[PDB]
Amino acid sequence: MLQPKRTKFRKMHKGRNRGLAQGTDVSFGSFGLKAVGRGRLTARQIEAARRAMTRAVKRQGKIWIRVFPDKPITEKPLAVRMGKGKGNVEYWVALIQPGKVLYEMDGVPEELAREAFKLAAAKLPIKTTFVTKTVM
Amino acid sequence: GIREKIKLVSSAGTGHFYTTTKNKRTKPEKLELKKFDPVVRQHVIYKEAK
Amino acid sequence: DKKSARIRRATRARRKLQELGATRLVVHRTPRHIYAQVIAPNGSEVLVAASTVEKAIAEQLKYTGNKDAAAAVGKAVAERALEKGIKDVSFDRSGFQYHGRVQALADAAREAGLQF
Amino acid sequence: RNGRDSEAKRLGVKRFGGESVLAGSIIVRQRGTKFHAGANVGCGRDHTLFAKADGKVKFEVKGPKNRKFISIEAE
Amino acid sequence: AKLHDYYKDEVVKKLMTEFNYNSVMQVPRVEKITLNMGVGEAIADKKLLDNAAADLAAISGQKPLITKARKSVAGFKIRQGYPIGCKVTLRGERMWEFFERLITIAVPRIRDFRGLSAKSFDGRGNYSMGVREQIIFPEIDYDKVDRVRGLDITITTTAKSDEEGRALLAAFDFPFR
RNA sequence: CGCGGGGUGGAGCAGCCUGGUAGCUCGUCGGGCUCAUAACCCGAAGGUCGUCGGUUCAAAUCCGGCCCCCGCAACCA
RNA sequence: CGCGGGGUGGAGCAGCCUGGUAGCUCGUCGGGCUCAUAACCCGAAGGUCGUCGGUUCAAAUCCGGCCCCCGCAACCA
RNA sequence: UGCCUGGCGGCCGUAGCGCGGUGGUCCCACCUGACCCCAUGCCGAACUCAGAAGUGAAACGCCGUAGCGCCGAUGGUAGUGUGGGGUCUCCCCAUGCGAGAGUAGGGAACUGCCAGGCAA
RNA sequence: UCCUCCUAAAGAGUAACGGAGGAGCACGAAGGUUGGCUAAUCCUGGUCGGACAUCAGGAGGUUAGUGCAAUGGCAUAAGCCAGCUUGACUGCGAGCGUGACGGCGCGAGCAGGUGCGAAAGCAGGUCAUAGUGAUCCGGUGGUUCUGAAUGGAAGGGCCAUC
RNA sequence: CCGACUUACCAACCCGAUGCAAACUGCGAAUACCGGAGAAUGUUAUCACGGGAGACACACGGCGGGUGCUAACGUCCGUC
RNA sequence: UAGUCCGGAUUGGAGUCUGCAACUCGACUCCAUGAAGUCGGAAUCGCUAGUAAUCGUGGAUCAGAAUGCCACGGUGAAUAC
Repeated sequence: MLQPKRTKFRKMHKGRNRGLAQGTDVSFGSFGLKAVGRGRLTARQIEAARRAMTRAVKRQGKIWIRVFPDKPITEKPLAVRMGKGKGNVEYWVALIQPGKVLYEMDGVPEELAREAFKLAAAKLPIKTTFVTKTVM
Repeated sequence: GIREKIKLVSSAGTGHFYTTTKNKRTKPEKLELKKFDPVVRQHVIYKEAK
Repeated sequence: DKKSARIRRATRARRKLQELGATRLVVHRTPRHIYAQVIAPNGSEVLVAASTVEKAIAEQLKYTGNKDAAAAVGKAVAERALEKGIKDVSFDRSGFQYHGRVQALADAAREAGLQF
Repeated sequence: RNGRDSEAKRLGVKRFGGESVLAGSIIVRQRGTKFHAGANVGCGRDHTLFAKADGKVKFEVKGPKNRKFISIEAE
Repeated sequence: AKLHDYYKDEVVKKLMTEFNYNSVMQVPRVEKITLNMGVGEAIADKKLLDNAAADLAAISGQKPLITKARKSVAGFKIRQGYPIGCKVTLRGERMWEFFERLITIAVPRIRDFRGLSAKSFDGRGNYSMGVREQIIFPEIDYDKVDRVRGLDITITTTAKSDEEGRALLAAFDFPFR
């Protein structure tokens, strides 16, 4: 499970998720699962999509994950009134914006990656695509 | 607390005194400083008091 | 570096002097020479300059750069200053220790008539 | 475990450049020394820069360390 | 002081051709020697450092500089600003006299002496050695001392490389092993 | 803050009284003694008498300043 | 999400309040006593004082983050 | 007037580092010694005085080099005041303002006053 | 109750049983001034000495330090050391900042007199921002200010102060 | 003893490449706020003093946020 | 009157003899080094006579190889109410 070990603070603000993403081009690999839908992926959602994508090619190739959560999310327990404090940290998410390459891949054919990234995509709440590392 | 207050009285016969603090549990010696006095209108020595 | 250290020693005084905006007389001591020039209140140009680099005073001394020689220019810098009219100035230790030549230089100036 | 805070000290620049202030008028109430004293301005005890003599406020950046300075043109 | 003139002419003319000095001012010269002794265990007995001071006060011809603790180390139990020893950066006429009184009558005096190391260098040209016996000196009669206390001696010269520093010390006939 | 009265070997207390006397009980070590721990007997070490100064032939004791402690009634900023 | 107290030789307990030094019971190891075991006797070993950091001349001791343990609390409709 | 240097500045990374070369008639630093003024919580290293055989390594100035630091458009993009619309947990249209980053490129300064050396 | 940061939307201000931590002091010097100095952490050699005692050299650069929590700030150093001293002084205070007000904060300059420095100048606490409670009542020293017929006294006033 | 050899692994410090930040900043708007000058417009709309008040439970919509579940005709502030 | 000329283990080096052979594993000579141990807790052993205590000598075993065993003689007590 992805999680930043001993960060600066425990609980943190919600904050709005606006604008477009910064990580656009496929940097390391030759393929990529660029996102279109604006939302946030939890660590559980990423790991589920990670295993489903690793298993697609079974073992080969290299799989990068350029997205790390680092934004803890709180939640109030069952049967508790409002106020009285800030809930405990349950899951860590990462604010994803349009044009963000979540995962990359290299070492597989363009045919297999079109299959691998299609499977994991149905494990994510956001709407994705499939791009290629262009000429510069 | 640790620092109690004392009274730095003048040397001359005038009853003018300055108050301050002192750490009795660190310095058992006395305080002899020079300050201005509004009665003698000069500078004299100052003896301690409580 | 020996040079730079002497410079930051003079900064304390030089900053205060331009805040006062006083006519200051800088002193640049040298193993073999002495420098002294009266600087204007704008801290940009000088008004009266005198040193042993001027041969007119150099040949009148035994060695260029010792107590009596530095005192000679002290008498000289105060002479030309009063001719220009400047009487009240402020000393600029300039990173040197006020002990030897720089001292006798100022003692000569205060004895020559430089009001400071 | 939280809830504690303090009284706002009302810091910041009081008079901006251009205003003809009078002597004694506080110009900048700061903590560190973001702004420094130039001409006709003295650094206070709390580093509170004030006007020593009348004139208009002027902000300028002198020094090789590029620090903010406030002087006063006697106008 | 007698090897000072020996240096000024004999040693100078010798090295000017090895490293081909185009100018006479390119010759390396000894600058400072250190008489340091950090006994360390002075945290238990205060008079230890004074005797450690007196021993260094006897071998040298001037008072030393009692060094204090730079920080607070709990591993050796020493706090901020605590006496650890004393040093002497002798740089003058006695430093040449000190050099004579060491490499001629003190070096061959070490119990189980076999030679010096030609590897103890920093890389800039500074040689450093460490002796265990304090009896190798002329002033100690062994009747006044009561310790087997040793110290560290380091000579810093104005060279550029350690191979040049070894060359400078080679001119002063050092029995390297 | 005010008043009273103490600080004594490793512990407490007597001794402070009217100024020339530092001991008793337990403990430690060794020996004697019993089968053994103990009980018992003898010998020895263990105390700037909280501290400084003053008066005095002599002070831990008398007195003043100081530190700490205990007890006491009181507390209408 | 809470309050007070505690964590110390193999099993555990004092000492903390008023910091320079670690004591006790059973137990362990070895010897002795007995024909043998137990008990008893004698000597010795045996405690990073829960952990980390800091302050203080000295930290089991004083403070706090964290970890573990216990009792009480989930009450009126 | 130019080549030089030292001193006091203005503007202060286009101004500063790395590397190589170069300078000593003057200037500058190193350098000789230290009974005396002074100095090391030791020590003439630093500080100071009395002088200066010699040197230009170190140091400092200058020059080339741009391998770095730095500076930096135009255009586009993000953002956004105001007035409207929508698939109104976010965006679009009209209009005014308009980065950062990056690119082409620039870039190892400029200069005011005084006082000496030196060629005239 | 007070202090620091964010929330706070680029002046000030701004709430919540919103998120993070501190204070109820300390020092006769850790204050003032004069003069000088400026690291931390690493690489290398070396008696005890080993990850961490000391010294010397280089790299590096303020990540150090700043009596304490955090932020802003500082080499002109406010960081460190030493000599000499007490300005941690008395009477004021133009003109501003900040508060409903009480109140709090800054303050050039003035007169008396003082310390340091050759002098220019600097000092009415400490790099700054918390370290603290109003009034009434009572206690202490001083000042003929008054003192219920007069001269005193008591008791009040006023100053300092608990 | 000195102490050499090695690893189905993890990883600091640097170089290149890529993201995150309310409690990060070698950068940095639009607006907002302060001061000065000028034009037009507004029954002086501004400021000071005095008499009389009320009020000190706010709601929703837009934009900017904390909180909640970027739930609530939810709740707490800024601003219109 | 000190761990000292007490004490003698340990260990380095050089040699002797035996016996095919001295490394595991011999006794001894020479020089040097030179520790523990300052009469020993609980507890416990032998002895009344020329014994104890103390000193030295010899033999068996055996190529060589004991502080052991057996044997010998010298010096020679105290106490038993």
